[PDB]
Amino acid sequence: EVEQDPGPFNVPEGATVAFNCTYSNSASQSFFWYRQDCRKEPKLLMSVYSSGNEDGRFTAQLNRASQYISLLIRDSKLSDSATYLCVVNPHARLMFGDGTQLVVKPNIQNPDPAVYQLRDSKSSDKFVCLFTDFDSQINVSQSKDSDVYITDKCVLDMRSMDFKSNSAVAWSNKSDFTCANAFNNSIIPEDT
Amino acid sequence: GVTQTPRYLIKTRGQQVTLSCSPISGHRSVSWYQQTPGQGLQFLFEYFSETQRNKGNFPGRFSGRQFSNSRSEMNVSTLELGDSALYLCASSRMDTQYFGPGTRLTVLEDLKNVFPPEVAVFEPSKAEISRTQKATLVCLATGFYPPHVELSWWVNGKEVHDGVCTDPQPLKEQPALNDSRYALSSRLRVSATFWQDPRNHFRCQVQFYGLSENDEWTQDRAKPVTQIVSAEAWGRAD
Ligand SMILES: *[C@@H]1O[C@H](CO)[C@@H](O)[C@H](O)[C@H]1NC(C)=O
Repeated sequence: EVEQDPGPFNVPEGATVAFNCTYSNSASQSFFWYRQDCRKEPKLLMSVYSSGNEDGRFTAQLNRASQYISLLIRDSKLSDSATYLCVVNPHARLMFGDGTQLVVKPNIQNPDPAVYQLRDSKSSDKFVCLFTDFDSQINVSQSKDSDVYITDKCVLDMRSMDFKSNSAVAWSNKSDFTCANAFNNSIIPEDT
Repeated sequence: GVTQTPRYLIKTRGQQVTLSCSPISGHRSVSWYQQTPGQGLQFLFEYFSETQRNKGNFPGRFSGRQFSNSRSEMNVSTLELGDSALYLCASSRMDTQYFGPGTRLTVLEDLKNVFPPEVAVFEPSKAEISRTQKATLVCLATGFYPPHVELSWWVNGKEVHDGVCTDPQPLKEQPALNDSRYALSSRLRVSATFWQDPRNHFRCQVQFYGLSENDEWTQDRAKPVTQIVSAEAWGRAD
């Protein structure tokens, strides 16, 4: 079988990340690291040999006698955020580990946190609250009222301007709801 | 690449299902894997030259086949609620195994709770336009079950990927309910000069995966078949 780190790992962008994996069958001909997005399928990341392997910012080590295999990511980017799977190939059947999730927090260049109100375009009172442009360290807590809903932080990358921004969306069917009471744990946003 | 059909499916407990996978051209080995959120990837069977080569210790209700074109089919009879999972196919020349998108199988006791989402886009605030020179549209889909939808942004009739961020995990609307409906949100950011142009059209498209005309429906509401729910917005000068 294959045992690897439970995770998740949470690292700043540009940090070096190390992945750890152990296995039972020491004679298996081939070892691999695969990558998987949340709503996607595993994809080969790198083959691993007894001499290790190197591909750009990724390196890998294998010690058959110690039953040890390791992955090392340099200058980690937001695109590296994914589940990494340790794979063994004894005869032809790939054996995957449970995988280790990795989340890479972007470094916000010019944080400008704010909670904006966004009106429905179909001529209605309905509105959502957008918490945006905050630094990656603060943690958006989930709603503590039954009828308000707060999404987890989503990192948006406008590559056209080399720009990156955090965002979270809040909305409620309550008629007492306001954008100034939607969020908990902030910094100093422009709560217009 | 590797094709897997159908992409999504809904079924009741005790039914039979048939998934199909077409490998990469020139690939003879085809392997099936099951992926559950509680478990990981688990091998089911590998096939080469129309023959079952390697078994994966799965119950015989999980059948498998392969034809001379290297296409492979697998059946799941006597469906049970624990069979709800992603069924991945992988192809190989026979060393590298290329995976397909997978078939999402949802097993339910009731067909009653399948609901399409409601979709709405929300226009950028003027304050964000003034202080950031940027405009964020926000799309919201609500009240759908099972939580299996695909969201996309279409600007002026062309799908866009830059400037988009969708929630990886749909939100449980009522977390306590075991039969809760789900919600999902997404953001599309553009320059304020883009949004201020009134000739620009923005649309959020939510493909919900539900039933088909093969399925039976005997409820007051319309049959919640697989469908496309959209919401739109036009550029505004102010
Ligand atoms: C790495 O693996 C070794 C054995 O495989 C174990 O002793 C060690 O605690 C592991 N470290 C981490 C950080 O998982």
